[PDB]
Amino acid sequence: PRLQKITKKMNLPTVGGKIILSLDHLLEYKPNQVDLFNTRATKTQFESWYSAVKVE
Amino acid sequence: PRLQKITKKMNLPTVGGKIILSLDHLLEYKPNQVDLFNTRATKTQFESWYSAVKVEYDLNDEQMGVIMNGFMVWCIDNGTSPDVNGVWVMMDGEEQVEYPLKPIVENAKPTLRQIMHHFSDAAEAYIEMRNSESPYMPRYGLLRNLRDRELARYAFDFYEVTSKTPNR
Amino acid sequence: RQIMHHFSDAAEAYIEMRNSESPYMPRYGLLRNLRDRELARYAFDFYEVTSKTPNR
Amino acid sequence: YDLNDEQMGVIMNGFMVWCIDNGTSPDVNGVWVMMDGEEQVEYPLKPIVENAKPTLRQIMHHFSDAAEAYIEMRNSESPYMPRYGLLRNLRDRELARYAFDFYEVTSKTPNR
Amino acid sequence: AREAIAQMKAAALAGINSRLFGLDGNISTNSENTERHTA
RNA sequence: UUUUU
RNA sequence: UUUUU
RNA sequence: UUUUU
RNA sequence: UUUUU
RNA sequence: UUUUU
Repeated sequence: PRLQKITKKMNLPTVGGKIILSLDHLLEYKPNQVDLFNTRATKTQFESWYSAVKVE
Repeated sequence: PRLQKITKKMNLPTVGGKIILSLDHLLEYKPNQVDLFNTRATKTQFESWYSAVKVEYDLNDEQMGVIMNGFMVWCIDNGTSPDVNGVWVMMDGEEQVEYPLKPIVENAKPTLRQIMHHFSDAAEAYIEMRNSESPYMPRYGLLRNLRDRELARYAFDFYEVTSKTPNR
Repeated sequence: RQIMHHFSDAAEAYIEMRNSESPYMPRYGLLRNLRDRELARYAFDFYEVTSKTPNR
Repeated sequence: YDLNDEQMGVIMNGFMVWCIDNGTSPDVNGVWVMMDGEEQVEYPLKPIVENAKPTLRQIMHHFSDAAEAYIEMRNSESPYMPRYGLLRNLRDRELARYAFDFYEVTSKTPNR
Repeated sequence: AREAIAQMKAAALAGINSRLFGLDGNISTNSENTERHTA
């Protein structure tokens, strides 16, 4: 017998008596960690830096 | 022969010679402990925070579950304090779809962490599985240089102590 | 607290049974990090010493 | 686990063998596993521990004769020994019967 | 051999003090000033 | 978060 | 209680 | 005696 | 459990 | 009583 890590019966937020906020679709949400920090710039700023430099 | 734990003949308060104050109906009074602290917000403030936010993004749709989820992971990997500015971000695929940052903070009735102690077991299980596959650690830990890879479970700004934790 | 020393045995028995079922501990203790699960009985702001307590 | 079915007997049984071959203490993390065929069907680890009202071993002294007979027959076929023993280097192959974290003394045991 | 292995593992580990903490990043040698200057 | 020539 | 970027 | 969030 | 150059 | 990875 098999099952998944998270279960609906886990304790979770309860704004409404019925509706749950954290929708259980996290089993496939695996972004590369380093892309998410604040200490790195954005994908945007890196792009414009590469474009603005080329003109000058 | 059987009986109950408390008994009327126990020593108790005696305002009147007859009447007792603590009515013996405590044998069934077992609230979940963590719901009673002061370090957590109220059920009310959590609700209004969830309602007031929805207007200022102007969604009115169940995409809110994603946005909320997109906040907590970022809420791990950087600090939580009122002195944040700029933006925040979740990603999908390979791009860097960003958002604003102000209205989550300023429409937080008490401070931020005073709300976010609710999320204890969610992020716990999250880093558990990501640690299962690959060797994960947040930034709040790497900034303070733990050697034991095993105690990533207990590295957050927001984490609510209980009577369940071990003594390590 | 000068009033609330009356409540000594009440809260004592209270945390006794809740410790009987499940592993209970207050906040006044967890803020000061006891290791012995057994001495939850003696963790309060308000607790009135007597000649009855043990020497531990 | 949200089973509500009599597969629980298997899961319980799948725990005790693993409970032998590694230590029992509150400072465990990660996962645990039983196997079927050749794969490594795993499970989580937290809720068994944290929803244990007193400590873990304080529950698991019930299992005394079960695991006893288990290692008895596996020792009958082949030369079995747990990890709790091999970590402490017994020479007598015969006393595998008395190698556990959880084992409840009685008035029945011998004086050896 | 079960004896000899354990002798190796114990001989090759001594003096190593675990010290699960490394170093903290937050420094405050002197608090932030927050004052002005004029002529 | 900034501040490492 | 607050104060952990 | 006070002072334990 | 980690820590064996 | 706890503390055996």
